[PDB]
Amino acid sequence: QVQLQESGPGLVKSSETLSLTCTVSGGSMGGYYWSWLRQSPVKGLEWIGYIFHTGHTNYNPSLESRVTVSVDTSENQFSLRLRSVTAADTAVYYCASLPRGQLVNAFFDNWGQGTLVTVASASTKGPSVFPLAPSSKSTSGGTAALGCLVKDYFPEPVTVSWNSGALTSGVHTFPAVLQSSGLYSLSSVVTVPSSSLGTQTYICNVNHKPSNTKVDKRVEPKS
Amino acid sequence: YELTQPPSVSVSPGQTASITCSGDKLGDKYACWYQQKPGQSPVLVIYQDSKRPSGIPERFSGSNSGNTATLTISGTQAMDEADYYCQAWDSFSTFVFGTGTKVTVLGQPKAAPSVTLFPPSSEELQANKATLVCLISDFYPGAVTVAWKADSSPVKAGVETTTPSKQSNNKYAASSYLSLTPEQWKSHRSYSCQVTHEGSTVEKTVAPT
Repeated sequence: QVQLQESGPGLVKSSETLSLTCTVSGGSMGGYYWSWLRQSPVKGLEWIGYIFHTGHTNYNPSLESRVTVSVDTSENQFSLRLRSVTAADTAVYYCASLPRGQLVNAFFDNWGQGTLVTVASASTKGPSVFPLAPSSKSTSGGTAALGCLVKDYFPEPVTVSWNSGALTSGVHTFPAVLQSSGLYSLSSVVTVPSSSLGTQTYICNVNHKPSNTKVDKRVEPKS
Repeated sequence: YELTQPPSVSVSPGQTASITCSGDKLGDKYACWYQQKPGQSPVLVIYQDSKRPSGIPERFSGSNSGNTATLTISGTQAMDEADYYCQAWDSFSTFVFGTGTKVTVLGQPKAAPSVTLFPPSSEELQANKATLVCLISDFYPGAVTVAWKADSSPVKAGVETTTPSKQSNNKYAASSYLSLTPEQWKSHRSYSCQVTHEGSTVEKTVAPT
């Protein structure tokens, strides 16, 4: 009944310390070892290090001297401190659980969602959302496409929902372009029955955690 | 410490897939396997050589002998197309993962792409910028050609295009953006997005109205 979730994704300037925090809900900090891992191309899938509940830690020999894993049993959390990071530390960081007891038959059951930590010399930039309006009237009757364009943001990722997750069918979010400027941009599009335009309200919810910015744009037909 | 797996393996629906992990020793140790689909976190499928947690279907099996650990997928279904990682240790360096193996299911008939062309939004034009958005979805295989048109002359500059990414449909999706100045957009009579897939081409067109 255990569920894990690490802190929101973000950008870390080069040589600055990376700090993450995984939160555990559905049990106590006992009965499990609490591990930090990461995944990326180049590095593949590697294990960073785990902590007990007593405070006993064990780190990856290649990563230690830069790694500091802590535990807060008072609030059911455990943290990771990757000291001095560079662009080669850009990866998706996972927090996972290990079964207590012997460590020779231990494994990684229960993983979090994983968060994209990007390392660059650049700065965080919030996105600009624009309504990709549909037509006004024609179909008698079936399917008009409307969406929104998330423009010029950094770094990844950006999540897009519609009507706060109430509209899921017909929704399609596309991967972003890494533009010439080094900034990202993506589009989300829903296909809805065109008779709904004018009676049904369509709102795209764009979340960009790296800049702590949430933008709800309401898309409505043209003229 | 290297845990080596074949980088790719293909099986038709119904065939048995065989993925192995190799490394010293390793039979003295317990090996475990993880499944991972695009945009997802790894899922434990096999632990302690052969044991399988509840929920994981019977068709997944595991063995471990000498230098080799092996994951076996009997009666492979389309939903089993993912990346597979073997995991063990070597407490001289502790927990290690394999190189990973991409399992492909084959089949999957050719699918013509759906193209949708969006003209610059008014609020963006008011911000003295223009962006034409060409959305391409639901196509297989993932190899397309995007060409833009000013009236009836091909556009060279301002074009950015994603690399085709497999959706949850096992079909691909891509998107091409054309960056323009407002007065450029208002200059020409029409702009066009042209998507070529295999031998068939689609051409959507927008105009300032």
